Amino acid sequence: NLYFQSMDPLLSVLMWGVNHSINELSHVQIPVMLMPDDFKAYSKIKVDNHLFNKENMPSHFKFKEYCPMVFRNLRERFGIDDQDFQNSLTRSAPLPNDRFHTSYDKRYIIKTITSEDVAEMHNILKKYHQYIVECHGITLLPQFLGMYRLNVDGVEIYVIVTRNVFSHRLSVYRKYDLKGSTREASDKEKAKELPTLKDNDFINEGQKIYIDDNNKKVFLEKLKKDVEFLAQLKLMDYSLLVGIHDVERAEQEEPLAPGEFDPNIDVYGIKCHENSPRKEVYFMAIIDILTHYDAKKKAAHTVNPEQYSKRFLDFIGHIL
Ligand SMILES: CN(C)C/C=C/C(=O)Nc1ccc(C(=O)Nc2cccc(Nc3cc(-c4c[nH]c5ccccc45)ncn3)c2)cc1
Repeated sequence: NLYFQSMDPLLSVLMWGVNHSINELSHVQIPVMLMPDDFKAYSKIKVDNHLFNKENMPSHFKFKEYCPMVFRNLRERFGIDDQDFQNSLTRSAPLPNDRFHTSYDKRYIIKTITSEDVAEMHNILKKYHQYIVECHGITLLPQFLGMYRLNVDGVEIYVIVTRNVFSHRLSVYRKYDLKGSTREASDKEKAKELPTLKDNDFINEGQKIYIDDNNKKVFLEKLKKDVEFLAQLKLMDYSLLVGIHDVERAEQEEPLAPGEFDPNIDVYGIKCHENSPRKEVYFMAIIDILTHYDAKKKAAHTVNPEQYSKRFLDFIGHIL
């Protein structure tokens, strides 16, 4: 009984479009392998309703899905069933962060991107897909799950969907955006309830990350491979997003058990080691890897990707 209602018409078009894409794909054979043409494909749909469903949906809108075979294969390699994906994005409206949304069940992130971001996604997409194949989906890179263009009421936006780095169930009381460039959160920024700390806050507030030698060695090797892939694509300015769940604070502040998570859903979680001074769960992965060339060149009004990756790896290596 979904109607795709929301106060925001763009969200309705997004919900209707994801519903439509996934149902369309159920009428398209799963190929043995992706072929080059699948990486320049799209589907466009233009809808003009007259005096029909005039309360749930805008009457005039356009929905375009980029490379739908590829994003279907990607979801599959990331362990995501299309019907579940469909349910997560349509059973109830995505929630704003208060320009990014989460699905109502907190599984996926929905971000508005620019058209140069869409062009850069297409430039790295074959290489990205091959890398996901070769690492069997085990990576700290963002998991790109679908990419769309929406048009309603004379407004056009591009959006991309990725897996949430944070738990869909375990709450996060402290997050950092770490780069190795330094980077301090504003006084305004620390006024929020859920501020995004940065490199210098991580150091100055004495933050420790209590994971055992094995988990740390496994994470750093994954990180080094992922960041070397980014350096070859000449990408930079990405961050490590670090979310900390405090078990004891989650309990005092309100069928899986205390501090436990499903590593098949919250794929970035790492438990603290048995002798940590505080019971904690960490969620860590790489975010925001696209260049944003023109957005940043009009923002102004040097470090290369090789250098960037090495500062990055050295900083993360030092704080784990
Ligand atoms: C306890 N009490 C409150 C009751 C609980 C209520 C409750 O359950 N609500 C709730 C819970 C969790 C949240 C939440 O999880 N918030 C959050 C905040 C910052 C970052 C991220 N993750 C991200 C970001 C990006 C990302 C960055 N930049 C990008 C550029 C392009 C593409 C993607 C990206 N990617 C992947 N994960 C998630 C929101 C609401």
